[PDB]
Amino acid sequence: KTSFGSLKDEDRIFTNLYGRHDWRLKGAQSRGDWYKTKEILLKGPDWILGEVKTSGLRGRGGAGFPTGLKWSFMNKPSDGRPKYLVVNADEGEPGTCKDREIIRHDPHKLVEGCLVGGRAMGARAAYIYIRGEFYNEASNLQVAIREAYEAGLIGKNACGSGYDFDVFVVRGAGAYICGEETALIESIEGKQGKPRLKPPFPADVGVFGCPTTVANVETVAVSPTICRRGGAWFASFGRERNSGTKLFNISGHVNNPCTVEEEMSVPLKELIEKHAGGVTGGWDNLLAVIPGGSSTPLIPKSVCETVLMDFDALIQAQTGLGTAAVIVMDRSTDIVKAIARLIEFYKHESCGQCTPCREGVDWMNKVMARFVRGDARPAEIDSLWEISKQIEGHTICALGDGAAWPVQGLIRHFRPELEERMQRFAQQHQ
Amino acid sequence: ALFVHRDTPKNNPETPFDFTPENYKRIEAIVKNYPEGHKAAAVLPVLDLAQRQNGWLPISAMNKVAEILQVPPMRVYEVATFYTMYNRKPVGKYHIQVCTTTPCMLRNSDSILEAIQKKLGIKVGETTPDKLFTLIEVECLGACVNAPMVQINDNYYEDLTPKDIEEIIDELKAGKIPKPGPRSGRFSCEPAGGLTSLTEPPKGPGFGVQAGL
Amino acid sequence: GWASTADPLSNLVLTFSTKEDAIAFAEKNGWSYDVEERKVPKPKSKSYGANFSWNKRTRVSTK
Ligand SMILES: NC(=O)C1=CN([C@@H]2O[C@H](COP(=O)(O)OP(=O)(O)OC[C@H]3O[C@@H](n4cnc5c(N)ncnc54)[C@H](O)[C@@H]3O)[C@@H](O)[C@H]2O)C=CC1
Ligand SMILES: Cc1cc2nc3c(=O)[nH]c(=O)nc-3n(C[C@H](O)[C@H](O)[C@H](O)COP(=O)(O)O)c2cc1C
Ligand code: SF4
Ligand code: FES
Repeated sequence: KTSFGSLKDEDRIFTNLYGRHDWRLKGAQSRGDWYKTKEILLKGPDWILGEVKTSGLRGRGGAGFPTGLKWSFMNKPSDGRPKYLVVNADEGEPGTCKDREIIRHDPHKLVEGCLVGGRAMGARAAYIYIRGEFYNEASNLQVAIREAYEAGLIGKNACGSGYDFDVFVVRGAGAYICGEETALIESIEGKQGKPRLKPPFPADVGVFGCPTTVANVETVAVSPTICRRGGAWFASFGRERNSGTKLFNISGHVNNPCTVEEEMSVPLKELIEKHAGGVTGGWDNLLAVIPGGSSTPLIPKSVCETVLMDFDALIQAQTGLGTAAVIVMDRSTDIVKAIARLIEFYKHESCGQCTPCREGVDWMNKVMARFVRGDARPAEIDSLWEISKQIEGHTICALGDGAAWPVQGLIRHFRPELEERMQRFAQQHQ
Repeated sequence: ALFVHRDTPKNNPETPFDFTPENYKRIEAIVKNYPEGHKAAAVLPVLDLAQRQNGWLPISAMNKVAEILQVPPMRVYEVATFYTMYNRKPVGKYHIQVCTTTPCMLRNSDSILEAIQKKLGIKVGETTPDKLFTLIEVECLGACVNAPMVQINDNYYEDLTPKDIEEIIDELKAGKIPKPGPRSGRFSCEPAGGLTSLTEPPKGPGFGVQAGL
Repeated sequence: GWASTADPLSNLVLTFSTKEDAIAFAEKNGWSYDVEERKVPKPKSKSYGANFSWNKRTRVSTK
């Protein structure tokens, strides 16, 4: 297959994405959830890991790490410490709202994914770290967990397999930096949400010092469907090493901003013109697209024509798939103001533990405010580029890279706009 | 906005605060949710529960949480100052938070901000003299496809115009509670031009199950 | 109120590569001397994972 897209409704992972059906246990069990889970738990953790890694499923958090190897990292005999599975339900990245829909309208899929993953790596329990803002979603998730507990699906002797598995929900307290796995682990332990240094990896020392595997909501909820339908069916979609389906949140300057499930290698133009109803003012009015949320750089209208929405094609285009969050800006947008607002967001959401991000992101915030106002000189522009090269790769966590990348993308694709703004300010003020 | 504390007469360690017995039972359940020897992992919910009893956190719930969890109070101070939800200053009855990040700014959230500022007669970070509304600015709240959007207390009000947020403020001032949903035609996140996907009924159990399972 | 002295060798500091050269120079010039051995730091055992132990007292209360 060379052309991708137009996914049929029978192949969608997340049926009832929009909440049109019952989200409770009766409604979820009638859609195929919680079906033959005992066979999955009894066929073996190695069988589950093999079925996961055969499908070519990658991490849906944004890193794109292969989840089969990551889940098999902690598939080791115990040394007296318990093992833990942790679900990352923070979703603080701008443009990304898919996990909210997953935990609001399909919570039993998340619970079954927690059980299947915990059996896959021998985890004692599941700690779902939900966002603090998502109070109603957390209440719905706890209601579904209570329904699963009452029906005997989770808890002592889960689904009649002899495996004991608990599911816990921990509410956050409004921190974007707590979305990253090590900072999330420290946040569960009742400390400041400051990321750890790897090594040690969470598979060796994680939450409470126990071995821990942190996985996204989307990459957990697909695993029961992986075990039931099979890995080859999931591998049939998408290109090589880009297999499966993806939840895309299209927002910004579009006709119909929406969350939709589609294939992995869909062209961006086809996806926007089909599911979002096209951008405002037609495709000739498009200025820029951020394809993977605020952590990824933008691409201009020329790049957007023949780009595929998977990991490899966007890495080739000097960007990343990220969380598959398409923010669209038309030609009536002050894009420098948008990038300055993104850098201000990164300055306000920064844990401040390590020096390069803590000073540099504030430095880019000040110089991008000056760039928006035009009170700068062109020789600063390359200097700002160098500042980005002093943040990317020299930080504890990846918030520094995710703050340096939008500045680099904005500079690379719109240096003439910034130079025109600076020369206009110099003409009008001197 | 200061990250240091000065003993005001209304905010001091001698300010009376104590948990209600039902809140105490909730605290016991929360600390039973965690393994033994790691009781400090319950610092994050329990302290928040104290705010849920008061609406704000003086430095007497900080010391009480430190006392009932056997942790030093400096760790509780670190936790309360690090996270943005913990109100160390007494906010009004309805804490309006307007998202002004780039995906919400692209859909004209500043118009909502100035509409609320004109209706309530206050500024960003100010409180009404009746102690009813507190208007501040927040980052992305995870409903970017429903931009523009505000959050009032625990509820989300999305897909708003200035008229819709004025009606929300009018309903809140009258003593009622509105419906926490998008103000447009769509229900949660579907496209406004009808369902572009998931139109077919779901298949049900046993569909596509591989052999040997 | 300045600092006056009557000792000429007050500012004399001599640098030697090893201890034996200093000992030979002191014995050659006839100076009665004392020598104290070099104190090197003992090699420590550092582990970043020890800050996140499961049952040991070396857990950090904050980071
Ligand atoms: N989903 C979201 O809300 C956001 C996602 N992102 C994206 O996430 C990524 C940055 O996040 P990270 O967690 O730092 O990604 P990545 O550097 O860490 O690694 C992903 C996972 O693989 C594991 N891993 C990688 N190499 C390993 C090895 N050799 N041994 C053992 N484990 C190994 C890590 O422990 C981690 O669990 C970027 O791609 C960024 O675009 C960025 C911001 C927000
Ligand atoms: C600053 C920052 C914030 C992050 N926020 C989230 C998040 O909110 N949700 C999420 O699933 N991953 C987030 N991540 C990515 C995680 O580090 C990690 O990749 C994820 O929890 C698990 O990835 P996986 O899909 O491969 O299992 C964030 C990363 C960084 C650097
Ligand atoms: S890069 Fe920034 S957010 Fe990440 S550890 Fe360093 S200071 Fe914290
Ligand atoms: S950008 Fe406003 S909710 Fe995400």
